Amino acid sequence: LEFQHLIENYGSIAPDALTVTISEIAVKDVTDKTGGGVQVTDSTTGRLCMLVDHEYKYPYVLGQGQDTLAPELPIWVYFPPQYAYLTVGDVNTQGISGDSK
Amino acid sequence: TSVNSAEASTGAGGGGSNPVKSMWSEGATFSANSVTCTFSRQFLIPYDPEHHYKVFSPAASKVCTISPIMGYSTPWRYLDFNALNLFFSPLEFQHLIENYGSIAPDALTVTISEIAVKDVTDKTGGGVQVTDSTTGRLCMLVDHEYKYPYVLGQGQDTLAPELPIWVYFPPQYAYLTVGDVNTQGISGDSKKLASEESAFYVLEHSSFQLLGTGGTATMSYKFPPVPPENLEGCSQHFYEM
Amino acid sequence: TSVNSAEASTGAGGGGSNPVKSMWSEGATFSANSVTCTFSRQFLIPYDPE
Amino acid sequence: LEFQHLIENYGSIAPDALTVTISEIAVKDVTDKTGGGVQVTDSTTGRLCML
Amino acid sequence: TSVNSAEASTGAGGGGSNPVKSMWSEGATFSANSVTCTFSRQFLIPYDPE
Amino acid sequence: TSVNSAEASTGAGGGGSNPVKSMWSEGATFSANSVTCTFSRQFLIPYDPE
Amino acid sequence: ALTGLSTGTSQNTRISLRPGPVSQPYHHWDTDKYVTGINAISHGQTTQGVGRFPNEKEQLKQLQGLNMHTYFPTDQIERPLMVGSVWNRRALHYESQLWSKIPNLDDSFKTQFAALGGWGLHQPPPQIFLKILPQSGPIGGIKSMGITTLVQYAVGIMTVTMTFKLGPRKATGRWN
Amino acid sequence: QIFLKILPQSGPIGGIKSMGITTLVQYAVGIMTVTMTFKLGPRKATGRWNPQPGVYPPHAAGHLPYVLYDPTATDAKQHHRHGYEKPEELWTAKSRVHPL
Amino acid sequence: MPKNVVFVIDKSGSMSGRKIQQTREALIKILDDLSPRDQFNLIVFSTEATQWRPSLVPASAENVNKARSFAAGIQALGGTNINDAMLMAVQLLDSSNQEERLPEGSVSLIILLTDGDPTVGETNPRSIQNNVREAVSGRYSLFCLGFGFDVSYAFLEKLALDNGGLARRIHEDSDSALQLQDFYQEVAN
Repeated sequence: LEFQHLIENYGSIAPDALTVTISEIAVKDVTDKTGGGVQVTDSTTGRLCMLVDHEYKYPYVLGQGQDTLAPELPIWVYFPPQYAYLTVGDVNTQGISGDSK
Repeated sequence: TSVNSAEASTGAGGGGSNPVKSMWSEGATFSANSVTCTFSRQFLIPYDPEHHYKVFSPAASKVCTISPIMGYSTPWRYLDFNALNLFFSPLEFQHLIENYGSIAPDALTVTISEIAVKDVTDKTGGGVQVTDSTTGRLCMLVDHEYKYPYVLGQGQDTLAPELPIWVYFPPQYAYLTVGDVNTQGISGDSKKLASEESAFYVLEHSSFQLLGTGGTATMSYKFPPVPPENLEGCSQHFYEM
Repeated sequence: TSVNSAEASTGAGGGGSNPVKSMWSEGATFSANSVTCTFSRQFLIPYDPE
Repeated sequence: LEFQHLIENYGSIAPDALTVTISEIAVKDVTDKTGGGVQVTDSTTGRLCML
Repeated sequence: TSVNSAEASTGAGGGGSNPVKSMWSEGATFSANSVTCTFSRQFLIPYDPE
Repeated sequence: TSVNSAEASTGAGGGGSNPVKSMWSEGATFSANSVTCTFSRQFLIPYDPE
Repeated sequence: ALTGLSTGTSQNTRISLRPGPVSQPYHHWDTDKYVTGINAISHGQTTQGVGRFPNEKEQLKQLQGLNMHTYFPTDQIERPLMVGSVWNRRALHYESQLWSKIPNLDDSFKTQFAALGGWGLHQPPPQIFLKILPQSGPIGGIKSMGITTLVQYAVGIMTVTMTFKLGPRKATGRWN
Repeated sequence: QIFLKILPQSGPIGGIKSMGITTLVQYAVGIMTVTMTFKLGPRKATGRWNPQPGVYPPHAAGHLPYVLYDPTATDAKQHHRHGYEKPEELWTAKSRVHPL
Repeated sequence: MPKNVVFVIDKSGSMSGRKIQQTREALIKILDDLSPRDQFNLIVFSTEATQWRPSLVPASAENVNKARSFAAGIQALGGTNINDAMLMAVQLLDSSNQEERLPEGSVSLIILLTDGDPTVGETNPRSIQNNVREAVSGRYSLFCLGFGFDVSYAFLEKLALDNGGLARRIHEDSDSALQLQDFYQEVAN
């Protein structure tokens, strides 16, 4: 609906500002449940590490068309992607095979 | 060794302490020109294992409605207290009708208090046991804007319990919407399918409050001016004046 | 003895209380010259054993 | 002892004032103990009604 | 009854909350005349039974 | 399922936090005209069932 | 089948219009007999069973009784709304709903009182929606977990305060 | 980029036998709230006599997009979408037009 | 006739309590009365599908005792993957066509027990009906046991009918172990 309203009522769009808030953090301990399975409890000593890379120190992997986005519906839990990146290196011939790494 | 080794001793789990004071607010306070009626109920909102939105879509084919109905069921509950006898004990209603010539609604306050989001887990020896959650949240959405289809005041069996000793189980929010009647193939039976006019509301797309255990939130509402109900009858026939 | 001895009773673990209020913030607020769009998602970060 | 002291030292007694304090309230959850019986824990959400 | 009766449900123990913020402080900050070097390690001190 | 399914993992009960600082006070401080002697002991008072 | 006042495109495709307009009773003590309307709604039953109804004696007194014929000299139960009409509404009762939303259609006639009782309101008391925020179960090194939610339920106290405006009693001139 | 991980917690070491080194099984949850402001330009003024084209909502392969529907009510063949459907075109704006 | 019998047993978290106990007790007694010429295997399903031997093994004194110990040791595992469970049992019986051609002259029988509807993996019941019949291809009879009233029995009946067998209801009661034995004796010889 809001996108319909945007394109019905405005001549142009540009990005202006962004705020990301992480809230309601729960680091949850897991342990064995009575009768099998596991049970979960909230941890007062568990910590979530948050690193915001304002300096762009770390290889930027966002904006590559990858299947990593937040869920399209608000009823779905985001499972954020594992951070991994590609770097330059030297091509070494794998012995007699002529295959390369 | 075992704590059972002392026969008059019980094990203790060393639970937490919470020296909060809260009120159970109930009763009618009458005045010359108004009464303030308060009732309280404990409510329970059940575990929902899958927060699905569902389309409510019965078939039609003995009296049917003019067309087959269609709607949506949401994972939200809502509060229904739209009955006079919730606000007055039988004594207080007697006092109202004995002492006053008319009544009109004036103002409403709803307070949700003593919220506990309760974790459930398996008990030793079977069954389940319950613990208070510090990270569990009760979502409260108050629709002051009337964004969402209004389903209160339809004579439905959804009211708060008449006695204060009974736990309110608030109804699941579900509503009917317009749509297009589509013939079900050769059968000639009909269903209302969603159409461009069909309003699909996702309450999670709005902002709402997240309330922890021990949380309180309050709604307040003022009634518009309305004609009072006359509590007094007539000693004459108007055609015999 | 057992709590099961009362058939309409459940055991209780006496968990903690946390009377925090937080918002689920969602929706687009349009204006003449801008829109402010907010969405919220629950996220989960898994246990990594190593 | 105090009643002896009262009747030994005073010619009359009348009630004057009363204060009742309820303190150290614990609403205690009960659940099954490992190996049978029950175990008790303090409840942060349990409430004692006082009227 | 059992929480296992719902197959996509887990038991929950209702643990505590602790909204503290702390830093993992690491790195060398160089300057013309000095460097400030910080490292952090998690440490563990074992149970000593006697 | 079980937490034992990961062999290098332990279950965690999510216990509480209490960032209190206290002193173990011990030692004699001598002065020209006096000494202040402090000792500390842990004490235990047993369960008395009756 | 659907009895009573109803509207639709055919006998098979109708909605009930019960209880009908507030300007008419559906139950009263007539002089020697309880009379109940085909359009009556029951606030529960005495045990299916005998219905529980308001005694609309103030409507019966003012020519609005059930089975009131009107004769146009020809015999019919329907009375049109006439210029210079007077009538009584169905009495408020202990178990009546307090309000209903007046549907925000273009126009309406005398919607101040809802047919089921209480007051018609364009902007009624707002709906309060509640749900528990779903909590994810564990994902990670434990095997076969799948996706789960924490079993959680909520309780609390709903406190509702309603103020009513009260009119004074009318002064009584009677001897008796 | 916002990087997140759970701080690893050591399991017990001490007088208990055979413990090895372990980590506490922990996972994290929370709410990511993202607010983005967009600058919006006004619509261009229209000189036309005839209506602008409709700003049609996009079409789904079956039935209608972005509406939860009961797929058993419709002869559409997108039952695998369980009655919530994306349009088969991407929804692009630019329906209204102005001269050069 | 010597027979090749495969048992497919739900181990969802809904089975906890009497149902898992009575099912296990019936399986122990069924295993104890097996004849030395029969071949068998056991498939458990929940969210995950798990097989005791992944192939048909002879009803030797050692194999029957090891199977009874497995039946005693297995625990419940949450959700319900009925499609994988049936396909795994079918795959083990269909091993007779290629790997094990010596038990081809035996009577093949597939028995499935469940207390609930599919909740893990393929949950479209029409797709599951297709998947089972295309795998079995009329080679042997499928007997589906609906334990309790918390299951789509008409789905179980249609599936058994499409595959040369019949379904049977098991009533949640004190005698459920006997009801399972009573049914098995109808098809045991």
